[PDB]
Amino acid sequence: MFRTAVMMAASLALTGAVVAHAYYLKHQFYPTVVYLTKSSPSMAVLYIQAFVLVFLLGKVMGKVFFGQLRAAEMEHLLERSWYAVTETCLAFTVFRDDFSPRFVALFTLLLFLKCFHWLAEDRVDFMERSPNISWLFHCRIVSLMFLLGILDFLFVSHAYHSILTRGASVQLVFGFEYAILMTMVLTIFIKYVLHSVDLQSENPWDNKAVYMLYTELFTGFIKVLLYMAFMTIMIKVHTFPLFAIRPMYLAMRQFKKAVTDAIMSR
Amino acid sequence: MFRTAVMMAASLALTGAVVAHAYYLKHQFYPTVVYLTKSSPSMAVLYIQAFVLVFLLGKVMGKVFFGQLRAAEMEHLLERSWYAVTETCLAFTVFRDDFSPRFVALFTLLLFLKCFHWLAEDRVDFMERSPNISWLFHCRIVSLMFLLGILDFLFVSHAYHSILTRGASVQLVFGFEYAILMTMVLTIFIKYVLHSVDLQSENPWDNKAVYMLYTELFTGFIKVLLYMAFMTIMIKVHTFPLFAIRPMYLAMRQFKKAVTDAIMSR
Amino acid sequence: LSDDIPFRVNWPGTEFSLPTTGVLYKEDNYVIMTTAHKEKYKCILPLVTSGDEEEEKDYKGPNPRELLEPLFKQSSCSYRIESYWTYEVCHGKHIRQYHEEKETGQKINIHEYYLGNMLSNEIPTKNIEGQMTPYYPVGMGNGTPCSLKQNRPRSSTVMYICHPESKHEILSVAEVTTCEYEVVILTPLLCSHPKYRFRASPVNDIFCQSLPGSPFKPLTLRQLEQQEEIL
Amino acid sequence: LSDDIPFRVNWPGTEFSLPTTGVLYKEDNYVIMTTAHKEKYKCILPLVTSGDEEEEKDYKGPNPRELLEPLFKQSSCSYRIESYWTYEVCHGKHIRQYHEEKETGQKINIHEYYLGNMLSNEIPTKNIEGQMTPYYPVGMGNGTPCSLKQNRPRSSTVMYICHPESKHEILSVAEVTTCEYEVVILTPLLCSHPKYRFRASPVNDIFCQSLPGSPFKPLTLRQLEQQEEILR
Amino acid sequence: QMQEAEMMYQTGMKILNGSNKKSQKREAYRYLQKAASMNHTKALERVSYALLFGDYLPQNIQAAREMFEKLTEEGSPKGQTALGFLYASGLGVNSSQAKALVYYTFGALGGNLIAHMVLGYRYWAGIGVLQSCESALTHYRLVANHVASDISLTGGSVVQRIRLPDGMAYLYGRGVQVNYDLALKYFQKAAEQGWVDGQLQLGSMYYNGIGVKRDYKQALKYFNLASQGGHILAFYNLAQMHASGTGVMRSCHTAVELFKNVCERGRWSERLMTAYNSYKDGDYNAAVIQYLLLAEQGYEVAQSNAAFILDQREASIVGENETYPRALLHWNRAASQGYTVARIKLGDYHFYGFGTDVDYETAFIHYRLASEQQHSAQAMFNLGYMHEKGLGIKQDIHLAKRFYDMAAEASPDAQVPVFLALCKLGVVYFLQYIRE
Amino acid sequence: AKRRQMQEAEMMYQTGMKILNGSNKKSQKREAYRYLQKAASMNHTKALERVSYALLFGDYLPQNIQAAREMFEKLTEEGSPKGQTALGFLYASGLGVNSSQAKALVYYTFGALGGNLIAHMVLGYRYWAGIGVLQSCESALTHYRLVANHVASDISLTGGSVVQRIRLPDEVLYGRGVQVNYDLALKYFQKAAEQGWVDGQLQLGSMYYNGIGVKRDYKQALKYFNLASQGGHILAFYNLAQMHASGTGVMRSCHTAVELFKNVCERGRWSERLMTAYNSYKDGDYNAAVIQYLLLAEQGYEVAQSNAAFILDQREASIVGENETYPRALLHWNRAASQGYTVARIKLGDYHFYGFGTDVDYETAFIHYRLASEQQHSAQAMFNLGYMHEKGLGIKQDIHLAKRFYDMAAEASPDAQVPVFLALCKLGVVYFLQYIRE
Ligand SMILES: *[C@@H]1O[C@H](CO)[C@@H](O[C@@H]2O[C@H](CO)[C@@H](O[C@H]3O[C@H](CO[C@H]4O[C@H](CO[C@H]5O[C@H](CO)[C@@H](O)[C@H](O)[C@@H]5O)[C@@H](O)[C@H](O[C@H]5O[C@H](CO)[C@@H](O)[C@H](O)[C@@H]5O)[C@@H]4O)[C@@H](O[C@H]4O[C@H](CO)[C@@H](O)[C@H](O)[C@@H]4O)[C@H](O)[C@@H]3O)[C@H](O)[C@H]2NC(C)=O)[C@H](O)[C@H]1NC(C)=O
Ligand SMILES: *[C@@H]1O[C@H](CO)[C@@H](O)[C@H](O)[C@H]1NC(C)=O
Ligand SMILES: *[C@@H]1O[C@H](CO)[C@@H](O)[C@H](O)[C@H]1NC(C)=O
Ligand SMILES: *[C@@H]1O[C@H](CO)[C@@H](O)[C@H](O)[C@H]1NC(C)=O
Ligand SMILES: *[C@@H]1O[C@H](CO)[C@@H](O)[C@H](O)[C@H]1NC(C)=O
Ligand SMILES: *[C@@H]1O[C@H](CO)[C@@H](O)[C@H](O)[C@H]1NC(C)=O
Ligand SMILES: *[C@@H]1O[C@H](CO)[C@@H](O)[C@H](O)[C@H]1NC(C)=O
Repeated sequence: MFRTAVMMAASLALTGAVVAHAYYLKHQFYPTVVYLTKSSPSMAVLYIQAFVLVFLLGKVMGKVFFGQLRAAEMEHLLERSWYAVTETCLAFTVFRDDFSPRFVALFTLLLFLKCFHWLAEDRVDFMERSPNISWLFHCRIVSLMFLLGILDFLFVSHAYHSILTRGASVQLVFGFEYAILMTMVLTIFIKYVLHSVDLQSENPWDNKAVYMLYTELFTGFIKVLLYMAFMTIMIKVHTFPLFAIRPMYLAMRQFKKAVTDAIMSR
Repeated sequence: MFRTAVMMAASLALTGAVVAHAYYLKHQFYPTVVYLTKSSPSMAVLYIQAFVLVFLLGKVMGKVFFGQLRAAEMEHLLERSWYAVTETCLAFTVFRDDFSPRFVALFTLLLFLKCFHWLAEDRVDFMERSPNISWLFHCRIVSLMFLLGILDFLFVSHAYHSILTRGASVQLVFGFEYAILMTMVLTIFIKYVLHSVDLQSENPWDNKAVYMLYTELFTGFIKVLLYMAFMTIMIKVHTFPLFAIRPMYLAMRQFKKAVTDAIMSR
Repeated sequence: LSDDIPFRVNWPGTEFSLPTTGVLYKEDNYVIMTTAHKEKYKCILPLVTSGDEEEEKDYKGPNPRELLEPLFKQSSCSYRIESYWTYEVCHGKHIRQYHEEKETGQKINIHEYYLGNMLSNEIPTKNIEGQMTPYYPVGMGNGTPCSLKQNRPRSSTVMYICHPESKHEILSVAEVTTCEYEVVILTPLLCSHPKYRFRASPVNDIFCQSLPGSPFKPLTLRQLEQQEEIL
Repeated sequence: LSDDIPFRVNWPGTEFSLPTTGVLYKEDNYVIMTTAHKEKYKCILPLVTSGDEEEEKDYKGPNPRELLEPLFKQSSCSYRIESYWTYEVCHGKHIRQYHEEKETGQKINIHEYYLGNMLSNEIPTKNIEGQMTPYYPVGMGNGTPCSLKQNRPRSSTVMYICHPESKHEILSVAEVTTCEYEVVILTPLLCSHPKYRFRASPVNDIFCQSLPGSPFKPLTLRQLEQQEEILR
Repeated sequence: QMQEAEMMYQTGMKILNGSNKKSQKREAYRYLQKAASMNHTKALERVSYALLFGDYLPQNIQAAREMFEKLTEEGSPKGQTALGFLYASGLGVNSSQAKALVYYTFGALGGNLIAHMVLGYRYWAGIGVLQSCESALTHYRLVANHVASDISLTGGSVVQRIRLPDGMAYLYGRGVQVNYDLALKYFQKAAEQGWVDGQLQLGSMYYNGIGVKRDYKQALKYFNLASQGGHILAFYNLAQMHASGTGVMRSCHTAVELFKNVCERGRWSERLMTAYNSYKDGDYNAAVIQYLLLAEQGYEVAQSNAAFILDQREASIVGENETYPRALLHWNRAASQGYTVARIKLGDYHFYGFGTDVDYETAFIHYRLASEQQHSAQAMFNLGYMHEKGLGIKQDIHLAKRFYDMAAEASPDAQVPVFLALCKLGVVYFLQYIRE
Repeated sequence: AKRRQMQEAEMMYQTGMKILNGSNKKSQKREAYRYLQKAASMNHTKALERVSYALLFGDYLPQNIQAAREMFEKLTEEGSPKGQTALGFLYASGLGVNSSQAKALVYYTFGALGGNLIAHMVLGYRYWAGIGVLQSCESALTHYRLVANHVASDISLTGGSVVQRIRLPDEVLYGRGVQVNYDLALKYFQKAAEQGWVDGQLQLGSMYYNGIGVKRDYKQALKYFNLASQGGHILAFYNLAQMHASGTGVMRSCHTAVELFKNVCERGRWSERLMTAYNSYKDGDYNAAVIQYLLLAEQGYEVAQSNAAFILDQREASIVGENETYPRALLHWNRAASQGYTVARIKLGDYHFYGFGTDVDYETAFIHYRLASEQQHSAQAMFNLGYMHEKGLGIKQDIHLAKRFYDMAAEASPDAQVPVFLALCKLGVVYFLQYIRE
């Protein structure tokens, strides 16, 4: 971890240099901070510092909540993160919310939560075929799945109440993103429930697994329909978003794989 | 030709109709002519009618001065008039003298004088090999030559006074053209004198050809010197003339056909 | 349609008698009137003729020749600027016109001409600015000869017109014939005689009576008049 | 040096004696002055000291409460509007801080807060807007309890500073600490006493003597003098 | 019973304000007439001020005057004014200026700004009253103050003065108006070169994208609005400086005409299009009547316009024996205000004998005043012909010859008529020379 | 020989003045200044002033206060109106001469009698802000109107060339309809230009290079409209002041008359000296960028007062002593304070806070921040107000009203949210630590 420490030290030196440069011009607290906020290189370097700190925090969280990666979902997580980042950038550029030090962190937090949800999904998928799993990992994954879901629900409630008390704005899309995250958390909970049935029985269950899969598919289809209904309200008001279509395509693909699986099972 | 008379009558009727209309619009003499001058569909008619009247007057003058056309100089006169008209239009637009209905009459008079000079040259050319010429034709030719010389002298005197009183203007080119016409008339006078000297004696004269060749060489040298001076005067002041090039080529061709022929013969 | 007829409305009050001298005032010409603040007025007008000359024009003064004597003795002259020439006019001495030709640097050429030199019950009336007004003509000549008149000396007549704001200036320059010009001069002293005074039509006054129950004159032009006084 | 000491130009003429009372006049700080029309002026300046307080502060006037009793007994008191609240102060009776909320049609809520009720050789002085002026206070407390300090009843101090044109108005209201208040009142009365009058700096006069051969008043100033009064 | 009339008048006013359509305007006018049938004052005057003029209602002059009788007996501030207007220029009634004076002065008594404008104009240029400074200046300021009151808020709608026949008095100050002029002309040259798309080469103009030039001229018109707004503000301000006592000394004769310019622009000057539009599609009987109000108010443009349409005898109210004196009157009024062509028209009036008796001396003086003041070659050529043939004054040649020469170099378009005239003069001289 | 010397001096100065009038080149200006220096060598009083106001202000000549002074005594004993003004300025600002206010006042008055204009503007302002004299309506009224007449008279002819008031510490009842029409037409023009055929990233490639052809004449239209609208408003102010002072319409009202007279005078002709000073602060010449600003500060400008205080603040100016550069900056900070400038009041608070110039005094810096917060709603003022309340600077330490001041600092401006958030977290942390320690 020497390279990461060196990079963090270099980033710390850079932000120290910029704050010293700012403080030398305007010797007081308030003008120093206001000039740091106003000037483009200063906000850019603080954005880099925030990104580095967020990356370090994410690495620490992944180390705490996951003992060791399987080295087979890193590309899947990277692809999902790239898609989510592109979608968030498109939403920000379409909503014309402008570059302010109050909404960029919301997008970064949403991307981090999406990455955590993807990691949780991969962890559940791996545990579905794990023949030697300790009770500690099972008890800690449920705790992470619950705490993250509760935080996402609280943020969604805060944004939804702010939007209702204010009107139609860009926070609605963030609410929908959090709703999708909450749906993922519910799916993770269902996966845990399914694994519980698999864990307690030393015999395969065909009908029970089929019923659990059908219930999860129906819940996902309902979530996809809710997301599509939320997305479709952006045409009559404001203008064409020109975004959030890749997740809609993935939702439709999941819905088709659900309908086809149910038809084949029937 | 009855068609020419019909066309002249139609032009006169059109001018009378537009004048009567303008009189009907504005009842007084002064306001009924400013409308005639500045408006396009009434001002465009007048100088066409003026050109038709000028052509009719030229035909009448040629009918009085010449008994009948030989039907051989008509094409040459038409080509010379087409060249002179193109040259005059180019010079009219080159100097940027604007459209004023007071300088057009001078250009028309100059074109009439040039046509008369070309007709006189063609008549002297025919009179060179004319074995049956009455005294009336010679008297008419002498009167026409004297009138042309007097007119050229008056025009040159006016142009010189304008050039010395006002300054550099479009009158200098007119004076140069008048000098060129005066040289062409001195050449025609010399040719007529030589022809009359040959005609008065019932024997060919060998020295007549030598005198004609010497006079032609002198006239070509004078024309070349005049063209060179005009080129220098146009190059120095105003702008690029880009005209009088075909006449300069013709003058150079005449100078060559004189000097080289004299050198070969002598 | 007689634009130059004057009028002026006054409010003599309630009790008033129509004047007899000058113009005559009838009764059928009356007009009902009411104001925006419910004030009832009864107004009458005269016949607008202003004809004749029954102004009792009695003048015991002498002829106007002595009036212009001080101008001749003073010898203080004014000038007039035209487009090209400069008409210098004096009364009693001469009338001269000249144009300055300023050469480049050393000398100045002068082109000076000479207009002239000075060594009846119905008064004549001229038309100036469309109005008829009397004037006193004078005659003088013996100026510079003109080739157009076959070496005949020029002659000109000086016109006299009154103006209270005049300073013996020249109003306009005009000519009647070649080498025969006319000069108009505004003198403020000649009009003191009633015959030579400016022909101004006497004003014809209209009174509009105010009947009892309303003040002698209407109520808004009060605050209008204090307003125009303190502005 | 500062923007406090005022000066005034005077033109006594030719004869003038330097006063020995007030400011001090010395013979070294003179200026010979020539204006545009060639008149000579000898302008003398006062010493810029403005020191001490030997103004003979001896008055047998009444007590400070004498000038305040009629105002308290007047029972006619003023108001003031703030960004949100509206502090109504009634001298000698009480100060009411409140805000009226206008509900949609029927209710008019008044959020009242009670600022209190009533049942020395050197005069204390207070600085306002950078100027140090002596005042007369009114100690006062027992308002409504303030919940931030386990219900200690509020206190308020009534600050008195005079102003020659006054309507018993409030200039400023202050919150030195939470639920402890300071409010000021401007009245035209109480500075008849020696000490509570505004300390005007003495006007250091300058004199411009007129030497012989020149008028005692410059011509341009002479015409500008009547110009202003006719334009007045 | 008055509430129904008030409701009808309110409905008509709402229809008129919310819709400028001709049919909606006609319906609103009919509703206003229905309201006025019970003699309700406001809508009565509203339909009165357009019924007489036309282009809103049929032009009924006699019913208009009979209505105006009771309108004035009520005490309507705006009813006095138009009745005095009608009685002034002999419109459908015998003309006399004294009753018109009293009616106008009692209209201005009631606070009507049209009547204060009228009193100020007729006192300034001495018509119906003696020429004076103080009264006209005061009455003009009383309207110009309200003029700027409208200009500063609404923006001062810009109207295009169109003529159907088409001290410090040099510029009435300098400075601010000059720079307004250069700003306007720079904006015009900017917009003009902005429209240029000759170097498009499959682009630039976006293949007949009209949606860019429409906004261009719209922005040009709005900048015109702003610029003439500032112009009028500045002109009123210099008028008040020159007026009372300050900046420059007391100067009435260089302040009243500035005030009059400010009042002239104002807001009344929207009837100019209401009359030009009426004239452009027949309806010659409404043009002289809408123009007469503005020519009583004092508009030089309206004066000349009403006089021009009267001179060609298309007005139907006036008798054909009276159109010429009235047109002479109004052309002389336009002359008093300095409009050039009115002077030559008046000179021809005295020349061929329209209305007045043939008198060449008067024609000559109007031609001369037109010549040396406005440098107009028309009347000056006319007086040159006067010398040429010898009417009124003595006959000679050289005078007319030199004024013909000065006409030649005076205007560029005068090259051909003087040449013909000089040719004729030379022909006459040569014939006389031959006869000598 | 005196007459011949005077004639030669007149010819030389006339030639220099003609060169200055006809040539705007810097080298030409310097040569003309050298010629005027030659003319001032033989005491040509016109040239004497024309070179003293350039060798003291250092705009076209190398600056030297001492020579300017020694020739100023002679320009005054002769009796010039433009040598008394500058001598009064020197005596007022202590510039190379013993400071005194009475001498400054008498010199300014005797510049006013000689018909000077700048002395009249200075005396009007110093009678209007109550500096050195008794604050008054009438005196400031007259000494402002006497320049108002001249400035309106010259503007009614030439238009009064525009000047923009750029700010060093910041950058480095009629006329509604006309302005709304103006800027609405501006927005229509702007959207017309932006619609075009994609006026920016067009097809491009090697570029068409057909030429923009729109920027320069549009800018000329904007600047000329600016000059004319300023002209209209300054005559509007003049008319309103005369209406308010003479009593016509509005009864004589003191404050407004002098106020609009001041606002009329400030936009006058001498204000090109503002550019003259700033273009000399660039290129890095402070010693002539503080005198040309000190004078305009004496005149009555608030832009000049703030810029002179900002130059003197950072110890840049070298003419004034380092021992006096802060009080001579505190004077101008106070002067730009009473004329309604936020940064002036905040920096006055700072000067009383850190103990600059005068001794440390928390109580009065407290009062100055309170004024800059209440009267003018300045975010930073109330931010430091909350800070002073938090650690009990000047008054009793309380922990709640500080929270209120920080919160409405957050509400008042959208730019203070980051420092208020960080400081509020610090507040909560220290409150929690104190509670835990209890
Ligand atoms: C243009 O004008 C508009 C006017 O309409 C401005 O509108 C603002 O509107 C908001 C509402 O969104 C107002 O915010 C608050 O308004 C009320 C009242 O709160 C004020 O008073 C509080 C009282 O607290 C103290 O008051 C006494 C004073 O003597 C003390 O003695 C007492 O002990 C007590 O402590 C006050 O505290 C508060 O200031 C801040 O104080 C706390 C502590 O620091 C902060 O944490 C707060 O955030 C607060 O900002 C206000 O000054 C409030 O209602 C209160 O009462 C109801 C009664 O039912 C309760 O239900 C409720 O919970 C609360 O307790 C509101 O809830 C709201 O928070 C604001 O005051 C208005 N501003 C102004 C200037 O009027 C608009 O801002 C203007 N636009 C501008 C200026 O740009
Ligand atoms: C009032 O209206 C009635 C309508 O019935 C009309 O007859 C009457 O003449 C009106 N009053 C006046 C004074 O005209
Ligand atoms: C106008 O007055 C004349 C003369 O007084 C008279 O003949 C005519 O009948 C009157 N006309 C009207 C409509 O009153
Ligand atoms: C006009 O009035 C008089 C009256 O006789 C006269 O000139 C003429 O007859 C009238 N005109 C017409 C057209 O009747
Ligand atoms: C005035 O000019 C004279 C003439 O040379 C010179 O000697 C003198 O020094 C000048 N005055 C001053 C004060 O320098
Ligand atoms: C001004 O003050 C300084 C400092 O003490 C002193 O040396 C100087 O003499 C004073 N100036 C005068 C003219 O006295
Ligand atoms: C300003 O004051 C200091 C403080 O003692 C003193 O040294 C001197 O008077 C001045 N400073 C300098 C460097 O001269």
